[PDB]
Amino acid sequence: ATMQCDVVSVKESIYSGAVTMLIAKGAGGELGILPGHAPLVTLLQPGPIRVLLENGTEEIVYVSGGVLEVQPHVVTVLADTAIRADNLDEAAILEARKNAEQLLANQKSDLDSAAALAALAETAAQLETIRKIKNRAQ
Amino acid sequence: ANLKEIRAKVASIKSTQKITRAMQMVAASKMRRAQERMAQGRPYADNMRRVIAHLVQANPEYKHRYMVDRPVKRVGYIIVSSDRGLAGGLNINLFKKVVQHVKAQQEQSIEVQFALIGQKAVSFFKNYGGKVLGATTQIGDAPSLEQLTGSVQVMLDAFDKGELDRIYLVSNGFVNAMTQKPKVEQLVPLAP
Amino acid sequence: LDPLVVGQEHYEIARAVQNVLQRYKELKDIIAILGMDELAEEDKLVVYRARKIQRFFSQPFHVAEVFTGAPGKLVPLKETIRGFKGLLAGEYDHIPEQAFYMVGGIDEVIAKAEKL
Amino acid sequence: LDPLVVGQEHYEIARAVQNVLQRYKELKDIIAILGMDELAEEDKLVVYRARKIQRFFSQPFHVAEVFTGAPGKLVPLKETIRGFKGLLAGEYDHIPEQAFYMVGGIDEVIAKAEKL
Amino acid sequence: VNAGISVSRVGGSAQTKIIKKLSGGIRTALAQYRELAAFAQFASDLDEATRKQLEHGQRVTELMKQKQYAPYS
Amino acid sequence: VNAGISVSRVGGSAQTKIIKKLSGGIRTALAQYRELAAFAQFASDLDEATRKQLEHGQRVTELMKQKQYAPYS
Repeated sequence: ATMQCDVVSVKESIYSGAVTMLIAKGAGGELGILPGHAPLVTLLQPGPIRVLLENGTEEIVYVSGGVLEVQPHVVTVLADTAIRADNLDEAAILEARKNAEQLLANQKSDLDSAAALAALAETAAQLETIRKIKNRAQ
Repeated sequence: ANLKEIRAKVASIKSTQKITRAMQMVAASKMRRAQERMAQGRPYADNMRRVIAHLVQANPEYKHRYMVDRPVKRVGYIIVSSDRGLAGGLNINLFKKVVQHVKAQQEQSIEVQFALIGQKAVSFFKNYGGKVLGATTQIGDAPSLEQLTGSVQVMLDAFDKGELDRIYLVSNGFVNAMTQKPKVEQLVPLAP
Repeated sequence: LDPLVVGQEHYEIARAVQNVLQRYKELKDIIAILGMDELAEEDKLVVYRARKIQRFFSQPFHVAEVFTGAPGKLVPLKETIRGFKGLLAGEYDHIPEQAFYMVGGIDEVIAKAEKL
Repeated sequence: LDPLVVGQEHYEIARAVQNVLQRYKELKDIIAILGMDELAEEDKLVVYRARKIQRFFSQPFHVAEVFTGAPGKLVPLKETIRGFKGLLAGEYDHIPEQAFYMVGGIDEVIAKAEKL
Repeated sequence: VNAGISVSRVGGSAQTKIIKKLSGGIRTALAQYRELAAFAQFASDLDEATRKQLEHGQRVTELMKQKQYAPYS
Repeated sequence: VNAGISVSRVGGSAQTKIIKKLSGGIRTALAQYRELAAFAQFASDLDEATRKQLEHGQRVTELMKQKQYAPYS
């Protein structure tokens, strides 16, 4: 039948929704999971986990470290790095993510500094020079 | 007369005014971004603590050093800060509070050890002295788990040595969109 | 104001005092613009030093009690010199700034502070 | 100073040079604050171009306080514009500014680069 | 020219019917562009709508310039 | 002396060879110091060649004081 299965990395969820058949490689062996299965907790081994959908097609999700839990109706996948993928080759996209983050950090460091710190010095240029020449009565 | 440079200063200040406005609304967008980023990771630890509690009630046979406090001789502190200033004394208030707390602990004749996050605290506490165990730079406004993995791992190892026996976060609590409070709380000796 | 006349210590203490005040006045602009917290620690220290200096200058005068009532003072120069040097030594950075307002000698400052 | 009186090419080359220079000056703030590294190679070629243009400005005067033998350069405007547009393009953005320093024509710049 | 301060006290009543009809959109686009001048440095923490306003204002700015001795129909 | 503005249009032509030779380095050191002084309010954000220039220039700023009645050879 259908079980509500959820795949989630510590950052955020990756997969959610009903699933029919789950095939993984637990801390021990590989197992097949169907709704109504016994309550169990298993340690995810590195590699992709592939599950069968209600449409008759099968999803696959990669895991590099994580834990797996099964209940007769609900499955939660607390994976360390949970990535929607088919092969352990997402190295080409994780680096892209890191470059995006560091680039936006570069934008932060520039626009904070370039705008303010420059303007910080600029706005404080010659204030007292003007303040003293007030009391000039001439 | 010499009014010219006065006019120039006025214009420059006006430009800086619009600069600050742009900066502030940009920061507001980023704050809403982080603030929605808050809860997204909640259910992870929620259900995880849930099954942890199920385990411990099912198996009360022991409490590990990671749930119950052993007598402390050195206490560890994970201190988060920024690399960009211009955020009031928020980081400074955190530094003041953590310095106050660590001074309060030093009367207990116990050493203190550190975990450094952000250039603000980096400078502040490489000036503040003590025995730092780790330092981290350039979180980026989006971090990676691996970035803090080894940092926290060193802290765990120091706990395993029995040298660190209580481990503290040093962060700032989101009171609301305008109000922020510093916070320093132990986490490794697990509270009920 | 001559070192061969005023004595070396007098001269140098005075010069250092003016120097401190000069930096404080200079930084007044930015501290008005920016947050006092966003500054270097030594800068802020010097700021508090100078403010306490200003207060330590504030003195009651023997005829001034007419509009106040507080008894005026006459402070021997030795007390002045020693107190200002002790401030410039930072012997009192833990002392509230109020303890220096409208006072005479440094011992009066001690009495005010311990009172406070 | 007009694309007619000096010709369109000369006018636009002057435009390009001034744009490179004002881009450099607007860069100076980030250059000082952040340094030279955190800025990506974008506009860094512009910084090189501006510096090598400023040094390219050097004409050894035939009377100059005497440092380079006091020669009269007076290089033809055609050579000048050719060299300046080549520099703006980045053709020799791989060649140090000193090659452009105290020298006139592109022959001089290239021979200097071979020397240095 | 700075449109922010220059003005004719008569208004489009002295324009051409079609010109009077159409110039208002350009005018308000310029107004918007002036409103958002400061944000040109970022263009990356905005919403799409403000970015689009910025782009169209840049475009009309580009349009505004004309060369010398260039009468136009 | 405000060295930032004070000049001698005559130049070192009336200065001894040795002092005139040594002049240029100090001249450019002070030039750099006054040039980068705009951001001297915080030496915590700059690169390290800037710190080196800072320290050298402030040291050259030092050595400039002089007591009165002291005929320095």
